[PDB]
Amino acid sequence: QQLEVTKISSKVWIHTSYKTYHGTVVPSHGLIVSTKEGAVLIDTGWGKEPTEELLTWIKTNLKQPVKVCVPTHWHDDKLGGMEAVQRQGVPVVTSELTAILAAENSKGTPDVTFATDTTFAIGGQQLEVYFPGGGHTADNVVVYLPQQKILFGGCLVKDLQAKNLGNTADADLKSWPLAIQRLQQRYPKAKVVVPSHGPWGDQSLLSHTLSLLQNQ
Amino acid sequence: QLEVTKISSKVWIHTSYKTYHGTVVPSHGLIVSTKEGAVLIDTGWGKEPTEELLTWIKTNLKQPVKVCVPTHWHDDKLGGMEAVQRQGVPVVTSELTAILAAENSKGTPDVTFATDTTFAIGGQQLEVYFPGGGHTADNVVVYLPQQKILFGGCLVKDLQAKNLGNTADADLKSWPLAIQRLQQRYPKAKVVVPSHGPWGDQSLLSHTLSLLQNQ
Ligand code: NA
Ligand code: NA
Ligand SMILES: [Zn+2]
Ligand SMILES: [Zn+2]
Ligand SMILES: [Zn+2]
Ligand SMILES: [Zn+2]
Ligand SMILES: [Zn+2]
Ligand SMILES: [Zn+2]
Ligand SMILES: [Zn+2]
Ligand SMILES: [Zn+2]
Ligand SMILES: [Zn+2]
Ligand SMILES: [Zn+2]
Ligand SMILES: [Zn+2]
Ligand SMILES: [Zn+2]
Ligand SMILES: [Zn+2]
Ligand SMILES: [Zn+2]
Ligand SMILES: [Zn+2]
Ligand SMILES: [Zn+2]
Repeated sequence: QQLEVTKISSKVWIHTSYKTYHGTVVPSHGLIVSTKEGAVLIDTGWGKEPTEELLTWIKTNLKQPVKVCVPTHWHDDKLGGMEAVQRQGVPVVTSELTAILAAENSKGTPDVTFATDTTFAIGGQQLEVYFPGGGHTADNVVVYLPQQKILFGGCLVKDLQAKNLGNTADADLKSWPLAIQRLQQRYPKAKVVVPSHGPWGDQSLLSHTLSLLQNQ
Repeated sequence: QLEVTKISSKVWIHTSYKTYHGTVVPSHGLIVSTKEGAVLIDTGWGKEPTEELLTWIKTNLKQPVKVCVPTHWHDDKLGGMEAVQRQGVPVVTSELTAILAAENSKGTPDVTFATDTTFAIGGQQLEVYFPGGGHTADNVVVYLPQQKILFGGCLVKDLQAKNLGNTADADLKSWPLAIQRLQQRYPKAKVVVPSHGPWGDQSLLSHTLSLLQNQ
């Protein structure tokens, strides 16, 4: 039903892509971060058409170029707009294994890969990318803004109104619980936790995901 | 067309909708669940949204509403008082909100308070505080000190608000001072919930100030 963007901090937005699946509409959340030197994209739209809207939005309202885009794993909902991003000269950057799994599933090829947990800064804004272990996918990573204390958990974290874990096909049900606990131990002062497919909240989203993982 | 979303393990935001001046406007309140019942911050935006709200609480929280607390006298935060009261729920407000309610054909609250109050129900602590006139002369906020969640109602604007919105009953000269009182009473608030837009961090307070140096 399109693409929606909402502001949560003075320099942080959440972009939301929609797709109707069977019964009901499913959102997909990413982040936009504005810096003094360009915008950072955490996740593409849920495919090409949401991603073209997202780019058009960034150009109209932030009136700055996207310096980089960082998918959080290989699935279409977090990376299916990569081709759209790369066609505008924006570098897409992923973990090494996200690049591997994309190649094995005929997704595009990132422009750069990283094999290490990385902290970097653009335009006064610092970002951390971190691998807590397999959960939703073997390669899912999170992104932390330590200044705004905002943790983006992608499909690794579920929202407080999710009643189960959804699809478990590529899922790593055995590792997911320890990945959550890694997040709880590494970001003890996170203020906002952003899931992919529901509303965001406080650090209750980690304990709720842990709870879903002890009741299956 | 009521909607309820959870933001913390014991905190929901209830949202009614209306079109106002060609745009869709949400109105958010809180539901707080406690070991001894539910606390309601704001009613629905009128009778039908509030009975939806009441039914929601009974179906999913399956506990009675112990008290309801409107944050000022306008319909979006108080227009469902009768429906709450027909179910025996106590409505309690500041003394000045009761005066303005009587002055504008809203109902009569069951209890009024003239003091900033900290109280607890079922393990849950709540703070009600009057920072001064802003959106209306009587607006108060609600703070959950354990979750560090501040409900600012219509005193705070969301980060995509381009102006102050409804200013009819507003007190534009005091409003800046109330925002600064909030900034200094809740320096470590994690979430700030406005009435008529998405919630965020304490950026929402500095943003509301900005709308107030540039009107
Ligand atoms: Na990997
Ligand atoms: Na939310
Ligand atoms: Zn830059
Ligand atoms: Zn720029
Ligand atoms: Zn996925
Ligand atoms: Zn292309
Ligand atoms: Zn990079
Ligand atoms: Zn990386
Ligand atoms: Zn940061
Ligand atoms: Zn997903
Ligand atoms: Zn989710
Ligand atoms: Zn497995
Ligand atoms: Zn009002
Ligand atoms: Zn009114
Ligand atoms: Zn009071
Ligand atoms: Zn007034
Ligand atoms: Zn209002
Ligand atoms: Zn939030």
